[PDB]
Amino acid sequence: TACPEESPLLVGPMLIEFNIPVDLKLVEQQNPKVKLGGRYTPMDCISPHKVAIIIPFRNRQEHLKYWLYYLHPILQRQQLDYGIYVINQAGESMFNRAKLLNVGFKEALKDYDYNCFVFSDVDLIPMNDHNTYRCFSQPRHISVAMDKFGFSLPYVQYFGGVSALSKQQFLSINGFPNNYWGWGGEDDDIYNRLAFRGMSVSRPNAVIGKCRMIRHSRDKKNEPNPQRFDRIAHTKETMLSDGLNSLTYMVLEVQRYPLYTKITVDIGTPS
Amino acid sequence: TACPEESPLLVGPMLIEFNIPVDLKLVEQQNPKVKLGGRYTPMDCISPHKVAIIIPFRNRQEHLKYWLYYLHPILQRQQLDYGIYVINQAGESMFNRAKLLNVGFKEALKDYDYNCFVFSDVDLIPMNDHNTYRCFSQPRHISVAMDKFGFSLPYVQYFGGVSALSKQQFLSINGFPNNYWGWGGEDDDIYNRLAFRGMSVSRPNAVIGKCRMIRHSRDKKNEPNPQRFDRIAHTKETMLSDGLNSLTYMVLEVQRYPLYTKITVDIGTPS
Repeated sequence: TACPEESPLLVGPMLIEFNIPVDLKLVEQQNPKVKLGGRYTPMDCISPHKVAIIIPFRNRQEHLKYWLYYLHPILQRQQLDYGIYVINQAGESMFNRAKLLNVGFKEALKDYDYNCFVFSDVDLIPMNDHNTYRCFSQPRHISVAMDKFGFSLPYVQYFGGVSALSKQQFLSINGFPNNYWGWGGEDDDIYNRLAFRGMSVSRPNAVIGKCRMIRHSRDKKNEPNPQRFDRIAHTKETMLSDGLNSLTYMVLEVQRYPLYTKITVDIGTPS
Repeated sequence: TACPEESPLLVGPMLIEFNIPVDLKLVEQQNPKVKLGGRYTPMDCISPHKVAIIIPFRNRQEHLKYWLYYLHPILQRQQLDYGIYVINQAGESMFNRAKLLNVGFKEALKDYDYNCFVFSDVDLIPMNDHNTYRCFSQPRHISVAMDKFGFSLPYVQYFGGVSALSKQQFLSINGFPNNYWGWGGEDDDIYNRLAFRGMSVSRPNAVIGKCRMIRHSRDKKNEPNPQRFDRIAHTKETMLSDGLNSLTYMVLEVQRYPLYTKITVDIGTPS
């Protein structure tokens, strides 16, 4: 007992494809050590990383299937004491990614003394298990080089896709904004919060930080290079009042599926 | 003694590549006339250009190596009485480019009566030595046509990458902003400052002003045009109070390497 710096099981570069539809009954089968609700704890070593992976969700059951298929194996290989949480937005009104992420943080803590949080879109898979889904000395940007972006960071302050913050780092910035409702920029806002609290972004190199975007059918088109939203005055101004401390929502239901926990919640409408 | 208008040693178009790793011991060897700390003064003619080259720096030792390897010989070929300063951000908070540049200006003057300042990123190399690293009648934008931007200027008000200002011109604008803690637009702010102080931008032409960006391995893919942030009103507002006259920092260490001067500084956190 006492986990090693790096993990022995690391396979490094991996093959990621989406032409092979999958069955969750299968992933369950292939990932036996994974207890109810998507929980897994190393049975040999003692991991210092209690990670809760939060996934903003809404009508992406297919993406979720591929996501679970790839990540569960990877995560156990990284020797992580982790849990999976799918925060499902109940309405049919604007999607609110950031807010669902805040909800995950709060809900997950009701289950375990997690000290680390990975916020991941369902449609992203890491192509190299050296890209550890854990927290670092500074906030982590994991999805650094994405196939949909020519494997190139859109700009240095891009903090979208997959990231990780320790409980401390997360609290430090008052969580994430709840007021971006799918208008875009919340991830730029979150980056602003980090700078204001004197933190910076820790990243893996562009080689191991390569990631695939779940897009079956033959899609090779390179998604338009995203721009940065300039709302720096706005973050400094609203940061302390929009976030964890202003977070309100109703848990409509909680389902402990074999491979993950699914929390359906009502988070409101915008105004 | 008494230098000439255009240097005789000018080679013109040059070949710039980064597939051949370099050793600084070699650059020392190949640039013998370069005194401690990266200082060089023409031994024949008398140069009117006392130029301090300032480089914002942090964990880019490799780029520095290529930068030194190409620039040192180009500078001497331009017959500049110059010195190299790498300003190293000691923190682990958001990188503050412009602030480090201000520190360079102040620290370099403690060494020599420089009357000209070139501010350059480590990762840029000029592809034609007719693009003199000196000051002009108006502020100079040197890196005019960069390979990764398809050798075209991103926009007429782009003033990023490599530029030069006389002490007077720099002083005139109260140096550079110190408050842009990584969210960008600082170079747009600087351009604004110049407009406000009755100056305009001077540029070498597209051809002689071509530059390469240090990108080894094979990141041959064309880069996204740099984003222009609107800060006009903000600059009018804050220019006089944010800059040289508000500059605070602690010099943690000064190292006189053979090919350059390295000053590690603590420049604080954001607020």
